[PDB]
Amino acid sequence: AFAVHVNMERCTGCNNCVVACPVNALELNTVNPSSTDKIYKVINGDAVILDVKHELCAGCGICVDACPYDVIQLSGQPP
Amino acid sequence: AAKSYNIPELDKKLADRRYHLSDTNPEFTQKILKTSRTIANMCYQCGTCTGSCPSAPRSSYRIRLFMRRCVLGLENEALTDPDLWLCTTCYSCTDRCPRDIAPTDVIMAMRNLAFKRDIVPKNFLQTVQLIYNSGHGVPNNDVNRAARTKLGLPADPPTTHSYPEFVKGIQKIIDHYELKENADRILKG
Amino acid sequence: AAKSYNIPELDKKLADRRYHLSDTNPEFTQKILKTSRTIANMCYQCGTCTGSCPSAPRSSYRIRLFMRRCVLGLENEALTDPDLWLCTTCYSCTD
Amino acid sequence: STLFPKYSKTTDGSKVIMEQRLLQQVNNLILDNDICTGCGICSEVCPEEAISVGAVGGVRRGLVDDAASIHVDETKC
Amino acid sequence: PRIGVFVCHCGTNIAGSMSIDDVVNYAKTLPYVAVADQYQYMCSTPGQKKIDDAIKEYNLTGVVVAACSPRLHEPTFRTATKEGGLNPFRFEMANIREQNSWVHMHGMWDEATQKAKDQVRMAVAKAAKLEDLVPKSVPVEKTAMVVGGGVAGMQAALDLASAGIKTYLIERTPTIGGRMSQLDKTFPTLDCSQCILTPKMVDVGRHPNIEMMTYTEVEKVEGYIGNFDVTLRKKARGVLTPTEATAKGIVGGGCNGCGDCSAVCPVIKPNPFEMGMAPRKAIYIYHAQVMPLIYTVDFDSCVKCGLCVEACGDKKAIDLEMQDEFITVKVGTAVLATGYELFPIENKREWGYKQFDNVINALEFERLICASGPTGGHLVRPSDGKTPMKVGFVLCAGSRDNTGIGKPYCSRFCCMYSLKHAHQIMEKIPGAVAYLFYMDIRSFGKMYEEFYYRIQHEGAKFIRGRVANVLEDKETKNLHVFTEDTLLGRPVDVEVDLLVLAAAVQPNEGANELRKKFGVSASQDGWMLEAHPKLNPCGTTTAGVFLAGVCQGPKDIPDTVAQAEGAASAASIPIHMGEVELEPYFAMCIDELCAGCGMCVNLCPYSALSLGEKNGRTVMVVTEAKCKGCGTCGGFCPGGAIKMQHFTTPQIVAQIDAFFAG
Amino acid sequence: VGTAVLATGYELFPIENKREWGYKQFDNVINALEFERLICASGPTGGHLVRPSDGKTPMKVGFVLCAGSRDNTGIGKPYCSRFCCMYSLKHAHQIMEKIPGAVAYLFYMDIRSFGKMYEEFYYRIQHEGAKFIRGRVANVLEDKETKNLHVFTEDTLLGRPVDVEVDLLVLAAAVQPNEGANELRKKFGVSASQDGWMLEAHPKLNPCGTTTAGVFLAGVCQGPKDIPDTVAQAEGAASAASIPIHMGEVEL
Amino acid sequence: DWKPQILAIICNWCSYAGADLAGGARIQYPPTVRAIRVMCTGRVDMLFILKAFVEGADGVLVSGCHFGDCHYLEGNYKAAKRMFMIKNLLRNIGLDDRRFRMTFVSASEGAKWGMVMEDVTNTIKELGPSPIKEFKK
Amino acid sequence: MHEYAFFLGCIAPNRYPGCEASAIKTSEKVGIKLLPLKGASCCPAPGAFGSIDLNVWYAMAARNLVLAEEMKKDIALICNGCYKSIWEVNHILKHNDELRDNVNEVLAEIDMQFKGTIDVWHLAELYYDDKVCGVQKIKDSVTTPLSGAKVAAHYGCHLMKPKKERHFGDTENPMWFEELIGALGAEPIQYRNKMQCCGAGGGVRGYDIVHALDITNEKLINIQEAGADAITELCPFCQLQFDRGQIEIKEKFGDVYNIPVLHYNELLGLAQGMSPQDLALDLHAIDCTPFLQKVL
Ligand SMILES: Cc1cc2nc3c(=O)[nH]c(=O)nc-3n(C[C@H](O)[C@H](O)[C@H](O)COP(=O)(O)OP(=O)(O)OC[C@H]3O[C@@H](n4cnc5c(N)ncnc54)[C@H](O)[C@@H]3O)c2cc1C
Ligand code: SF4
Ligand code: SF4
Ligand code: SF4
Ligand code: SF4
Ligand code: SF4
Ligand code: SF4
Ligand code: SF4
Ligand code: SF4
Ligand code: SF4
Ligand code: SF4
Ligand code: SF4
Ligand code: SF4
Ligand code: SF4
Ligand code: SF4
Ligand code: FES
Repeated sequence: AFAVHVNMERCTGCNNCVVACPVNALELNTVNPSSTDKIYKVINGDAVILDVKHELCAGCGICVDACPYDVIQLSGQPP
Repeated sequence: AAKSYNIPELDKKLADRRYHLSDTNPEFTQKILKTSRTIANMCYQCGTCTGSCPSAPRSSYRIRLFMRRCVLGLENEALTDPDLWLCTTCYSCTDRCPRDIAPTDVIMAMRNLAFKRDIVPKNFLQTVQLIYNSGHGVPNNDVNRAARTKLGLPADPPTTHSYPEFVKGIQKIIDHYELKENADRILKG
Repeated sequence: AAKSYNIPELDKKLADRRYHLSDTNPEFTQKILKTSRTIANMCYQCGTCTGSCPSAPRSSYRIRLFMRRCVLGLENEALTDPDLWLCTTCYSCTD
Repeated sequence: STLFPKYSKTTDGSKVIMEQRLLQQVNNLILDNDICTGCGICSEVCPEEAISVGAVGGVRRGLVDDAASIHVDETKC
Repeated sequence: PRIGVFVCHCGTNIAGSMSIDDVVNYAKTLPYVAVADQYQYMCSTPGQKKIDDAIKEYNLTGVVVAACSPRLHEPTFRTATKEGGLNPFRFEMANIREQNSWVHMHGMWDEATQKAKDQVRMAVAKAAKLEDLVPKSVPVEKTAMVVGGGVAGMQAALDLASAGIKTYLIERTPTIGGRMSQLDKTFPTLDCSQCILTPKMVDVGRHPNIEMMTYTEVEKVEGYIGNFDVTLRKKARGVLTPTEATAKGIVGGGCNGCGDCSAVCPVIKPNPFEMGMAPRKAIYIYHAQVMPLIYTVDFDSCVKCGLCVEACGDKKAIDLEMQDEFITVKVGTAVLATGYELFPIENKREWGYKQFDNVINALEFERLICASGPTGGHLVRPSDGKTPMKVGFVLCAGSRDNTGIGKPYCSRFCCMYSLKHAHQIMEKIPGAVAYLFYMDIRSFGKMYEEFYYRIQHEGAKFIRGRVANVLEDKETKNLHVFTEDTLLGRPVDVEVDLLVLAAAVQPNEGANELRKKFGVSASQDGWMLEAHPKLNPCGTTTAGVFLAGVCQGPKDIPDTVAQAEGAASAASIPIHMGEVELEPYFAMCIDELCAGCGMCVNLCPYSALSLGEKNGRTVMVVTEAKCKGCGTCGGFCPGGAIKMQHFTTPQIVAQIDAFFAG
Repeated sequence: VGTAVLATGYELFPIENKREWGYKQFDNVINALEFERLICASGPTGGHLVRPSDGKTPMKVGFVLCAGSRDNTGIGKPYCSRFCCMYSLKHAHQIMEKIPGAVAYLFYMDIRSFGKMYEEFYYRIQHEGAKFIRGRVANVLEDKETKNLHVFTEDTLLGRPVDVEVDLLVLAAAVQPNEGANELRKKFGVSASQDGWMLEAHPKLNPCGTTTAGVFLAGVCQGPKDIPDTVAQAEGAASAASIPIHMGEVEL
Repeated sequence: DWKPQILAIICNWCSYAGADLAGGARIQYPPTVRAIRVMCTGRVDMLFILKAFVEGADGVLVSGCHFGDCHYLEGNYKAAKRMFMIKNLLRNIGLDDRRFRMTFVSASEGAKWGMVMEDVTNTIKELGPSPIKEFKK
Repeated sequence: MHEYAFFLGCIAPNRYPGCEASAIKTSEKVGIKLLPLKGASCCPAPGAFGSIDLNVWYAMAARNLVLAEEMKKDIALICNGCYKSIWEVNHILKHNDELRDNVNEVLAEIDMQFKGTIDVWHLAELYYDDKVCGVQKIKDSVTTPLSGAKVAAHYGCHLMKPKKERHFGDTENPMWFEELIGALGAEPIQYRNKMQCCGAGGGVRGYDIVHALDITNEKLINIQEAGADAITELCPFCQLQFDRGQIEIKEKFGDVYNIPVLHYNELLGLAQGMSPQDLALDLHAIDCTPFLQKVL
């Protein structure tokens, strides 16, 4: 239930934070999908986090490790 | 202090140091209260203002003493004091006064009364002249125009340096209060 | 008052006006008490002495200020004051 | 108020040091963040319900800096 | 009806604003008025004699006195009306002084006379419709409650018990004693505080007439002067006294205060008695001189490890599953003695209280200097544990302050306790110097000025200047105190090893909740309010509740004890009599006008109204003891089925009609 | 009788001994109880404060606080009389509200407004415009013709000597045990304090009872106090005197 | 020929105390208001106000304790609701609703009581004679 | 992109133009748009002009405010003294009716009225606010770390004091400006009496230069003792004092510090990659070259 922050100023729209998030990958890539909500979607060229109320993230670091030009900061402390 | 001798050095040496009730100017106090917009008559001389002043450790300036003079109505003691212009208006005294007084606002009102009685340092009058002429206390010069050009900015800022029609309005504002007509007169001497 | 500049007029103008605990001379206070044979450390600065002095209304002489300097040990402030010799010893303050 | 129950939580390098000052008596719950594994057998067991579990995957992978695997409310401990 | 109108001059206070002769002639020509007459001082014995003679001669039904305020002289003239063969409540005043003369003195005389005629007419109209009331007498339960176990609470409890009244002593904390138990020595005599108080703590603990209930709160209070149904919360102490253990069946006993439990407890927490400077286990006593030596368990911090019960062994005093028990107690009177706490001085950022290590406040200094405190009585610097040699005392810290952060009042004892602390440091650390940054030394009490003289003689430095700000030296942790020596006339920078703030005091935590439970109001200052600020500093406006101690305003231990005994005497007055008379202003339901709608029932704050069965019809029932005479219900009821006894609708409407009569 | 309560009160210290303030020798120097009678509406005047010398209304009034108090010279009292700062504030307010345009000068040395609402009273008096000069009065001279009083002291905060000429000078004199109080307390067996007031059993925890059993103290006779503190002490003494009467037994 | 007839109904515990304090402090104000003195303002029935206005009160004032400072814990909330409703009734019967107001005066506000007196007198003088006195006929 | 009228007083455009240039560039890089103010003048400088005449102080500050009122925009500032004048006159004339009236009948001679419809912000205040660009956004925009530099902050006096008249919180030991310097990557250091006046306020800079320089020298001594490599500031007055006054101290006294003085906007430009030539660091009395060697 952590909080992710995306630096819009250096986001290129690469979409490798959307493809690599394992909560996004739940809908289409799971047998009998449990939850179909998504943290990121690239609207107007930058990654927007729809997870406003910080309910779905799990601090995995797959998205921080994925962005090619580090731009996603993961906060492990309560918002 | 026996009486007036009319020998100026002896009058200076034996000036009566003793406060009389003839020395109080309640009109001066009321003018200070009105202009400063502060409750200055409520000072109880705790010394916090002087203890916080940055001008006090290096001069004879005592803001608490000025507050006492305001309370007692000591006009011609407060106004003629050359340590009326050593306040930097840092507002530490106002920040810390336990009575919610603004001693620096009292200082500002005193400075206005001193100007109206023609005691004022010359830098103030020179700044008045500069603002009258160009609307700017620190005006532009050729070297700064060249520096701005080399930067890429226009050679003059978007101010009244580049829009000289507002200077006339500034001049009318100053002339309404007669600030220029007093500053030039005082400078002439 | 930032520090010593060694330019005598500027040192005079920006002399540190702020009392420090390094300024107190308890030896000076004890010598004063012994020589004067009086309880000078017990002053509570009521101002009666200055209010009675005949030298105060015509000079900068303040006997209460001298008492305060004695209490705080301000040697080189009390001794070098030229208004140390304006006391007529009229004893009104003591009275 | 009163000051001397000084509750502090300092991240000295890789050790998160949680402390309770007194005049002469201290109390140091020290977590070595290089050995924690993100299990919650410290949060399930806490009698006083202070230890909570944080970004286990990120911290255990090195992608998180401003947190440890676990957060201890040293005012409740 | 036959009414007499007696107009006082108040010794020219009224005759110098209106025409008393004209008012009197108008009263004579008024309807229902049998006699109208005047006198210089109607509150004096010839004035009462005049009233009584007029009553006897003219067979007066009622009396109207055109004089000062009812709030000043209802009892006088009601007693004068009684003595004379009337009911006390056939009397009505017309305030023509404090609301006519003193407000219409200047340049307006016939206008004040017309106002006086109008007021006299309205008073006569009401009095022609007043009728007989008899005050209600209610029994008084022969117990008393004292909330607060400080010196003021203990003194009040001992006083009541030795007068013979059974007393409850409620204390929220596990021990009695209060702040004086935390004090190390006492001004102006330098006695040890615990040594002088322990005798009285033992008396309280042993007195058969005192029910000492420590670690207990007051959940709710309902009732009145007669019976207060007070519900108490017995917080889960976790440990059984010997009496309770024997009751529960453990013959071997309960808690004997051996200390094995706290010797084995592994939890360590700050001690609130030592202002947090010292550790204490989860099972603990504040100090070794606590009166009930019973070793509370702190359930917010206990981990239920069970080592304490094994240590206690066969005594079996520890019950880790204990819960908050509730008890309801009926009492006749109540004494409030909640004390005080130190104002939060970390809000004044210029004195770095929480941010600099070596800045403390005066109760922490008192614990540090006490020989039973966290140190061995040795004052040491919190930053490094070294002995200070220069100590500063910031007097007025947060007091006489109109900026909205501090308190605008003087805390009364902070000048005296700062003198005590300066003496203590100068005598305990050889060669240490005390600096007091002061702004009006206030040594007003008995021997206080002599104490001040003695402290100056021992050599404390008194600098008359309120501290401006405090800076901490980065390395030595020394504190640079900046102010002006106002008498010397120069700024100063005194570098001290330890800075002590003489912080202001404020009402204790939860005191406002408790005084709202009991119905007491607050002062401008925020302390509990007294009935009359001059002549009744103990009683409150709500009957049967009395104030004692710092809860009514800051005071020294002598003044606190005098106030506590005064409150005990006032609380004993109605208990010894056993009767008390209530004011007959109650609501009375007229049943054959009540329709039983039940809508008035929720308009009573005191729950005096209810729906009941009378003659088959459901009508409203007034508990005349619970009614207070406000009149809300009777001003509501659309059918006029509620009658207010001395302020009935016919009476008030007669007053209105008389005002508009011309 | 079973118990006794002593409540003998106080009188004003004889301030004519302090010759520098010409109490008996200058007409327009009075003390605070004479001022209170002059300002009362039931007093010798119609409540109008007038100058004793000629019956004219004063326009400047001085209040000498600490008159004979906190004084270690052997003439005055070495203690504070507790209420003289407060009653001087009251009198300054009364003159400033009763005579329009009159100014009150208080020559003070530690304003002591310690009780409930006292500091607020002090604030209100300063707001209404009393002048507070921090200096103990040195001496008083009488003008030979106008009978006005020249008050000489130093304004310690201003740092200069002053000469304030007032129409009326009021001395806030110290209080002392009433006349005959020592005789009565010797009849009852009560001792005296260092200050000269009646002594209590324990100065902290028993300010009402005395060492001789069955005798209790109430009021200013045990030490100066305001009417609130006096009443609290009186009820405390009544409670202590009732303790043995209600029991009916007492153990020797 | 015309003098305003203003009637006040002041509670005993704060408004009567405040008026008494103003008198004691010698605060002058015009002699136009006459008071009734009930225990609480909760006692004030609507029919009292309406009876005053129909007898011909040019103005009516009801003065009580501040919210949270009623002697009887909550009796002035009831009065406040009643007077809000009275303001609405007078507006809808076409009488000028500023002939009526309810002020909250504490026991220590003698100055505020004087100011209330002055302002009520001024407002009623501006408004003029009440219309009921001629509408009756 | 929030839009503000950019007041731009006297010293930044006419002595330190790099300050205003970096202000515009860096504010645009973060989500802020700084629009020129049309014919603005000297905010009647609070010391040197308020000491003379408060009424003309009010009138000129109100004229400056009504320019942006006609523009229908919120003022943004980069000077603590200009903040004092503009913001405080705005606040006073939003609440004092007789002063509104007086200023309005003075301004009616130039066909111009004050109604009090806009708000005044300091640029650092905007950079700190979270609705507008926050500390995190500043960290995001930073592209050159500026690491390994000790930087001392001077808050000034007219931004934060008196706290009974402002809304920035504690004046005894604020840390907000230290967070903005920490965002850039430079470590902010703490020095003795960090909240001391620089000495240039109130016209003292002109009236008694030695007195003002002694007040400044106390600060410079403390800062050198701490070990600063530059002094950030949010005021062109304070920058002028700390910059010229180092030279005047070197000549009137014998003290040498050579501590560069930079506006926070200049440091923000350096962090975001602007060039020293584009910042006109050659226009400062004190050479910035050692600091540039450290942070570049
Ligand atoms: C640092 C310091 C030094 C002092 N030194 C001296 C000195 O030398 N000499 C001197 O004479 N005076 C001194 N005083 C003043 C002195 O402490 C007080 O006069 C005195 O303690 C007043 O006692 P009290 O019983 O009224 O209040 P307290 O002692 O505070 O007692 C109140 C008690 O009621 C309890 N309580 C509070 N609320 C509730 C509740 N809702 N329910 C139940 N119980 C409750 C509290 O726990 C406490 O036990 C000093 C004060 C301070 C702060
Ligand atoms: S941390 Fe994991 S779960 Fe959270 S947003 Fe990134 S990839 Fe998704
Ligand atoms: S992976 Fe990084 S750059 Fe790509 S969209 Fe996500 S945040 Fe932007
Ligand atoms: S701080 Fe305020 S109260 Fe104290 S001396 Fe200065 S102005 Fe007077
Ligand atoms: S505002 Fe003036 S008087 Fe006040 S502290 Fe600053 S320099 Fe001193
Ligand atoms: S020496 Fe002077 S100031 Fe000190 S107590 Fe004596 S008379 Fe007062
Ligand atoms: S002896 Fe006389 S002259 Fe000397 S200080 Fe005393 S009063 Fe003044
Ligand atoms: S999470 Fe807790 S239990 Fe698990 S390894 Fe870390 S400290 Fe131990
Ligand atoms: S009854 Fe009232 S008005 Fe009459 S004399 Fe007594 S106090 Fe005065
Ligand atoms: S071990 Fe038992 S008996 Fe002993 S102190 Fe603890 S609880 Fe009391
Ligand atoms: S149960 Fe354990 S933690 Fe609780 S008091 Fe006993 S030993 Fe201490
Ligand atoms: S008692 Fe003394 S220290 Fe305390 S608030 Fe009053 S004057 Fe200040
Ligand atoms: S008294 Fe009135 S309100 Fe109450 S129940 Fe009867 S009819 Fe209803
Ligand atoms: S008057 Fe009515 S509402 Fe008020 S207390 Fe009595 S019964 Fe209850
Ligand atoms: S109460 Fe005031 S006037 Fe009286 S002796 Fe004490 S300090 Fe002096
Ligand atoms: S007591 Fe006055 S409104 Fe209720």
